[PDB]
Amino acid sequence: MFQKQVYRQYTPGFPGDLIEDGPKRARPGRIMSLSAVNPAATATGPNRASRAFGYAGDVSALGEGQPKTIAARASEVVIGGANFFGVLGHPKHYALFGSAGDSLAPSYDLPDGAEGEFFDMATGLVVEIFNGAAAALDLDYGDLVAYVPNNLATADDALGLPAGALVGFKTGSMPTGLVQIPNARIVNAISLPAQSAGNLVAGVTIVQLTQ
Amino acid sequence: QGIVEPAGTAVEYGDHTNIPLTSWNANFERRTIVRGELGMMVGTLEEGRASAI
Repeated sequence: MFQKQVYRQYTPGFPGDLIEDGPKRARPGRIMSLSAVNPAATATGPNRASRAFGYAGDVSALGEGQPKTIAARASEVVIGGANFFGVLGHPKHYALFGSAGDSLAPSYDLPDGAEGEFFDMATGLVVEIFNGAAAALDLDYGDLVAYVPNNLATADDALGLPAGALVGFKTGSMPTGLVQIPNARIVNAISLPAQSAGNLVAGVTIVQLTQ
Repeated sequence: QGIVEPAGTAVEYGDHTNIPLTSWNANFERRTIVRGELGMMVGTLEEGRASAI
């Protein structure tokens, strides 16, 4: 079903999946609706997997009266935050829930108020990458990555980049409005074609070393 | 005397999530012993005189 082409090899992996085994770190969290942010979000998007997420607050109070029970230690996240919290991954954890039209429809986003696993360290992680300069770019083995915030000004966002997309860049040619992820490398080769607003090429998924 | 004081809290489950841990902290309490004394002394003439009553 749906297979109209035959290729010579299998894809190495899918976005949001671990491609190598080694040291790793992850934490759970609860997704907050993007509309809840007070200064409003200049950049918007869905809660797509393999996108960066930011810390929003603590939701461990679990009570309504004068005394409250601190039952668990939980964290609450938003699609784009100045403070980096992790990258959503491990798609096998969640449920499809179908879509608005009909069930059994391919969906790759999580609803608001749902749980998730976010990665701070990973030897090998397959994520989708983006081009932030609207021009042809070849990354090569050793590079740096960055993610779009919600508070990114429209003047610095001429391209319609999503809320929490990941952008690769060279050592000294970082875009003006992005937030860098320390000690992050591409550790793989990839090439991207020319880019323009409204015709944003989604790039190609690529291996990436978080820490 | 001693105390135990356990500690620990839980988080939501995840396949690749880190593992929370529990611990404890013991303390000790002390009290001090206090001693007292008291004496008496009787003389020969006063003992005989007091026997008159």
